[PDB]
Amino acid sequence: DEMFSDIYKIREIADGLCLEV
Amino acid sequence: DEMFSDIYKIREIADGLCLE
Amino acid sequence: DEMFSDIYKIREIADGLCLEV
Amino acid sequence: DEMFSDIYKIREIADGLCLEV
Amino acid sequence: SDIYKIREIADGLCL
Amino acid sequence: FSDIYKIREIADGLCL
Amino acid sequence: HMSQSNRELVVDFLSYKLSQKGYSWSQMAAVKQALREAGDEFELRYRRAFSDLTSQLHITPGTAYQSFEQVVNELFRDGVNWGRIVAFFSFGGALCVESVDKEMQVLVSRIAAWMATYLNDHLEPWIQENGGWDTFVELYGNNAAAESRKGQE
Amino acid sequence: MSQSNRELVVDFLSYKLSQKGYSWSQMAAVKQALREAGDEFELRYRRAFSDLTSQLHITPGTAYQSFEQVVNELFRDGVNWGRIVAFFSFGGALCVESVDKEMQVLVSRIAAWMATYLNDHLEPWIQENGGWDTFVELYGNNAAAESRKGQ
Ligand code: NA
Ligand code: NA
Repeated sequence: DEMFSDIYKIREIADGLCLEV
Repeated sequence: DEMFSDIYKIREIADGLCLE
Repeated sequence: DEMFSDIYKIREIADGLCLEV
Repeated sequence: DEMFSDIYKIREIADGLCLEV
Repeated sequence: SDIYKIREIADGLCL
Repeated sequence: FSDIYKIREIADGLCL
Repeated sequence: HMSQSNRELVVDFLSYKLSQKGYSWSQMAAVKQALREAGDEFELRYRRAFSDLTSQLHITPGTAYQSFEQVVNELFRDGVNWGRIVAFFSFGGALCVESVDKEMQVLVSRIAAWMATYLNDHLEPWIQENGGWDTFVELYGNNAAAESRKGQE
Repeated sequence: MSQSNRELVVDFLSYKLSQKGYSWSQMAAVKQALREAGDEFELRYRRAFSDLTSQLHITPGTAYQSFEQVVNELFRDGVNWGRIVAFFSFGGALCVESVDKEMQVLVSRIAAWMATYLNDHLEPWIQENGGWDTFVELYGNNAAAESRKGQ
């Protein structure tokens, strides 16, 4: 299963780009 | 080190990491 | 203006990720 | 060095650089 | 030893 | 904040 | 009014910088950088033991996937480890360089798809049972493989 | 299927192809050059004086002025590539300080400020001086670091 599910969650939440830290 | 403490919700994490 | 207009064009053309070469 | 020449068009480049998802 | 060479370097890269 | 002239000096020395 | 690239360049640099200083959340940035460093180290070791990786690579459009599958299957023939996973990425990159060099640039996104598919179907389960990408970062992050190499010469 | 698997592969291949010399959009080349130039600037600064983030100090309400204050001070004499690199490193330093002081909410704001300043006040100079393409040719392949290590 997706091991970086959290970063994809915040990407849809936001309108634009998110830091990948 | 963890950038966010366990108290942070994913909503505020998005606010801090994402533009606009 | 946008100096990387080409990469943003192929990104919209495509439905998936594009290489940034 | 140039990966593509003037020959290639934007959709041909998109097909080669971008994934079908 | 094409793939052997890759496997050798790979296994040597193990930490 | 006078460290900015320090930042600027290192920045200019970085120029190629 | 605003060039999108100005946002993208800033976000990339800050992601790179924050991860470099030790901070992490999703660890996406850390994994990418660790893979970049590990790939370079693998190719450095391979090239200093044999010839360059891209030196002998034969590819045609009709047999590209077939050849890719055979090599990768022999690589993980008797198992998976972090070193072989790194080798997997390096081989794919080498395959792409040869594709472009032979004017078969269109194969680049194909090779990318095959890699992602194999990574997802055959490598991901092993990774999950071996500490996840988190373990890879802990072991290979901060150019640990390179540091190991010549803490030794 | 995990999209992260796609993202990991695409990033690696972009890095590798650009590293081996191939280019089209040069997006990967510019990003990598900035990463390298940033590291080199911070190295030189840390040897010359203290580390960059050591002396910074901000609050959410006082974050913005402390940004524009430093940045406009950096570019009053004019613009060059070295200063543009320093601009990125300072922004990074500001974010490190923010996270260290648990003001992570400032990170995306600092990022927005940088993008805005870069777009409004730096991009015109960049386009008149050869664009990012010239930056890549001058600072690509860890050039600034190689210049130093030669001595
Ligand atoms: Na936000
Ligand atoms: Na990216």
